[PDB]
Amino acid sequence: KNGDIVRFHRLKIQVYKKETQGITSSGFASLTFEGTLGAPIIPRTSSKYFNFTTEDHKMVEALRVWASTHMSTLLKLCDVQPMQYFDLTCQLLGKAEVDGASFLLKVWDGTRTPFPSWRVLIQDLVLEGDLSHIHRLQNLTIDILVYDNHVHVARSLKVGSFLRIYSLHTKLQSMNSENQTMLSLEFHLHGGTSYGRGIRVLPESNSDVDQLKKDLESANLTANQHSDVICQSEPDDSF
Amino acid sequence: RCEEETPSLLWGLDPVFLAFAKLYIRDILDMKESRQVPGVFLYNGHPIKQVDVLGTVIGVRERDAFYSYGVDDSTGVINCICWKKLNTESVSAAPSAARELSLTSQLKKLQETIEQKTKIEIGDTIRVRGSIRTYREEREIHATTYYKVDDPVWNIQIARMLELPTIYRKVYDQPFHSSALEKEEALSNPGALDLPSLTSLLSEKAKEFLMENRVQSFYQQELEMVESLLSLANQPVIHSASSDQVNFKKDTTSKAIHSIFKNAIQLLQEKGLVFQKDDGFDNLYYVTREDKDLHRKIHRIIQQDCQKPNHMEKGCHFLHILACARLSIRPGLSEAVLQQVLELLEDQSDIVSTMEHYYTA
Amino acid sequence: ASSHKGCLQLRDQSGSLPCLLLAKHSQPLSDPRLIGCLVRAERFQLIVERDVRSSFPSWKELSMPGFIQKQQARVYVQFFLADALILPVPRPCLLGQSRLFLLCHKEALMKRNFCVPPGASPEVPKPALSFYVLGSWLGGTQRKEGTGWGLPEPQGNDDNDQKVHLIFFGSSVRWFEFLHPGQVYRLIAPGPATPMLFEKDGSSCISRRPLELAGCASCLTVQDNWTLELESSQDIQDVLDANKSLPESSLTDLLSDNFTDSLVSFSAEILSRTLCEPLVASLWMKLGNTGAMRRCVKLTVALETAECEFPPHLDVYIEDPHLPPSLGLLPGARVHFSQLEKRVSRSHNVYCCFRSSTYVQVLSFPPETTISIPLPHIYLAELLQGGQSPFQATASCHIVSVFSLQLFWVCAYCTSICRQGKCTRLGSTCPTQTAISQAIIRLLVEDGTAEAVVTCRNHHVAAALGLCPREWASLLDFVQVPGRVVLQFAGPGAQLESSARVDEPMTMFLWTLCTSPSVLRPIVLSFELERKPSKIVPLEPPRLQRFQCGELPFLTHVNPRLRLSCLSIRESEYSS
DNA sequence: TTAGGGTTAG
Ligand SMILES: [Zn+2]
Repeated sequence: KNGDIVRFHRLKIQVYKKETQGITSSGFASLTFEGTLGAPIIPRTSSKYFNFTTEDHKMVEALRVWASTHMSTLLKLCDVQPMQYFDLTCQLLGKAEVDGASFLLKVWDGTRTPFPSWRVLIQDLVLEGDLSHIHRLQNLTIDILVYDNHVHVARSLKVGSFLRIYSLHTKLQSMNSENQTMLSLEFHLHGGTSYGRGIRVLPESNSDVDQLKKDLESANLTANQHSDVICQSEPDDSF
Repeated sequence: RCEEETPSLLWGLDPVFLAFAKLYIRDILDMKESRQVPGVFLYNGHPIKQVDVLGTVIGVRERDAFYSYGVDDSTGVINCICWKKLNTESVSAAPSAARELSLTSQLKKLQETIEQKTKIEIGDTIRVRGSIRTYREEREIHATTYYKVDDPVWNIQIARMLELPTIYRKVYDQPFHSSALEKEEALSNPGALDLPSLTSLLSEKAKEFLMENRVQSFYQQELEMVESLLSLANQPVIHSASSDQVNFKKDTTSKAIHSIFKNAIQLLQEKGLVFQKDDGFDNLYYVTREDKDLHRKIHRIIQQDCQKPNHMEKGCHFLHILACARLSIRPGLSEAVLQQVLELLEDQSDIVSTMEHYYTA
Repeated sequence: ASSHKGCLQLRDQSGSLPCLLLAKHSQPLSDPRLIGCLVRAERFQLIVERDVRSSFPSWKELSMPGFIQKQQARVYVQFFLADALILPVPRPCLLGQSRLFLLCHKEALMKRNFCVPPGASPEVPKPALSFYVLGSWLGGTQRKEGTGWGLPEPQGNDDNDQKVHLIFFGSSVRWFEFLHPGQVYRLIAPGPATPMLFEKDGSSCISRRPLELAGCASCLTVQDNWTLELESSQDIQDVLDANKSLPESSLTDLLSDNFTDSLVSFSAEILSRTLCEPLVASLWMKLGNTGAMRRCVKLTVALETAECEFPPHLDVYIEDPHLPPSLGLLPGARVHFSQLEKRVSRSHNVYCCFRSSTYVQVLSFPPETTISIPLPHIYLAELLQGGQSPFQATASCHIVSVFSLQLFWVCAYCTSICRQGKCTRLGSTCPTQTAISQAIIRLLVEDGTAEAVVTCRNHHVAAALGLCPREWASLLDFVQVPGRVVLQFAGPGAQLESSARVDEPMTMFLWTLCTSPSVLRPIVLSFELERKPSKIVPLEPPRLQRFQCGELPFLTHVNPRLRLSCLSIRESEYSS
């Protein structure tokens, strides 16, 4: 996320038309940390083994303080606006495609979209996913369509993980397939990374994922939602 | 008596002002009528309007529109104006089918027994719900409802007799006023020194006055001619601000007054109190509070379960509410007026906030 | 003490029976010395817990058997140790060290998984039942003596030399249920008396610490040949002054929007249990990690505290990984939870949840016969007193007018309206064509000192309209024809408002009936304040109201009118 | 080498 704090060592600097820029050198090393004040400094790195120092962690804390009050967004699906963008974060319920410059991803947040989400005319056979955790809660699930470069990414994904869709497009819908009126919400991800359109798999150690888990704890126990699993002879608990 | 002289207009912070009180009949006369407004009376500070009293009737004067029943309860006596009611639109008695016959019959049972509760003779026990009125210098009760007390024995009278001192000591004897008294106290009252501040106070007084007069729509010039609103607006602040046109003090100041009136009504639009319908006029406004029409419409669109979805929706979402309203009526419906009406509805019990942003009716 | 589940079991020919001791009223059993013996009990209670899982369509079928799908039946006992007699089986017949410690608290028993033992055999552990405890030693280690244990070794100067985590898994789980916080226990270890036997475990020969306990340099995993003992000598009573001390909270720590009960705990007095159906209606099994659905459970503890004139009700939930509940959670029981997790819903209701941090304990079993305390009788104005005020009550008020009234015939399978079974969802979400009556009503009441609006649900309406049940059922038979009937009345004494239509003779009948004094009578109401006392609902300043009647319009400040939920309608002495 | 941050039109 923006606001993460990064440390790059043996970073080799390069130039392009006087525009200086760093590159992952031979012999390079790195660290990275969470941006929140009021929480620990937990390392996030892939380089060699390292030794942290009080000066190093105090650089992290100082950068936290700085970003927070010297330099100086969260959005549930149920709080969106008819046509805009956002860096949404969800879990992937399934993935599919119809032959073309696009690829489907189905996700959920546990909150009700103001209008019902757009629903695709998908070739259902292409969809990967489990119906158990979906059907009788489908009203809390949505669809997203990614394009071009994002196709090979989305295609390579696996269902069940957690994602953050940076600069997800929202767009208003108002019609059905037979052109009867119906207000609805669309979601898209345009090709190319300009402006920052993209996706990154989120680790299930991330505190954002803990927040999303925390949220669903209420969305199910204190759900206040009508009945489901009318086939009460089905569970048998640990059969 | 300051403590007795409770805040002006005797606000309903003290709950009793909205509910039928239970005082000794003898005390009903000892109370004052409020010198601030007629039709309201005072006891130990607490303001009273609706009164409850039960006793026995001792005299009658029968009139074409009302009866007048003298009533006693031990401590004292009074007379009570019991407005009558006719049976216009008479229900006939016919050999209707099973369901219709049963409906008519039960209705008749209810009606005849109501009559038996309504009709009355001297010496009987009588209950009356109503308010205090005075006429010919004499104080009386105009009853909202009255019915014969069907007790065969004095037990319930005994209960009331034992009770009244209890409720007195518990509730009515308590004079104190626990309000914080958060009064502005006339800071910059004769002059706001700030056209925006003057506009805010002007909007305050103007919405107050409009809600008082219950005016549903109005041309802005109609408001700009009000005496009190003018007086408030034409304080020396606006005269000094518009004084740059020294040669036209009158004209520039009157134009500034019209402009600040426009500004006040625009502030009301911003706060959703008033709005300009698609009337094609430039200074015509409709007040939301009186907009029973939009209240009815937006109540239709959910009171009858949301019509667009097939699924068994419990109500509708703020955004879809707004969108379906703009779809069925007009896109120009501002969110401010929508918020105002959504507030007023739940005030009226015409809508309920199961959560924020989703509502039912 | 059985190896698999810890639970103290009674075993004798033909089988076994679980049990639930208590040393004395409101104090737990506390010395391991008591395993093995014979206990003769004659003033005891035998429980059951029928876990039926039937599938009745309608109330009608309850008269028949042909719809139950499964059955089970917990069964166990419970008694004090002031009643039963302990007998020590005389030992059938024809070199160590020890240290004392006070214990701080207990993590709950769970099938955790574990780290690589610090600097030791890096084999990857699998899940296994385990728990650990936090405490602090008293005096140094002590040697084998025969008269108990020798003189303490020179007590350690640092806190690390005393503070200690105590880890348990494998057979030693058998020592679980004796452990209770604050006391001073004594551990014993046989074998060649030697230093280091207890003093460190930050990096060691072996100790599979759980993930949550990694990196702690004060750990200690006991050896099977060690075991614990309770300390009680008067020469140490001055340490045992923890007596009359419990992990408890201030109700403002509760009922407020911040931390998630890792901080706080509270005595309680349960009132019910049923299944958490809305979770199975949204089946997600800990985000898909638990597996199969061991359905989740809910309780309604009537919280207790000396701080407050009234107990705020405060649900508690139990989710799959902690099923089946502990023993002794039953209506009436007096229970003392510890370190729950607290979550406030977006819909704004405080609710508490189970996690490995939380462990039950029982303080008393139900009473023999259920008592009956009558709800207090009060005046509505007390709920506007400004201070704290009772939670639920009865009041001798008087109907003044009827606001709204709706009737519905609904399908018992799906949450929709249904005309006599011909369900809108019939064939789709709703298989069966069947319907039931449902009705809703809102009154306006006063009592001689305050206004209040009462919403009243289900059959109660028949008592709100004062109809005898038989005639009310007849009427409902009628309304069954339209299936849905809605009325809205512009106000007291006024005609049906715009939201309803007047043409039906039945409609006129109802309307009259809603305007007859025979309805507008006095009644004794008992009710529950519709919004519980807490911070969760913010306060607001007063609205401004402008009356219009009598002589002139009154403009005033007014608070928002009460809203109250119905519980009992009863006439008084037939007051007309 | 590439790219070397900034809205698609699906
Ligand atoms: Zn149905």
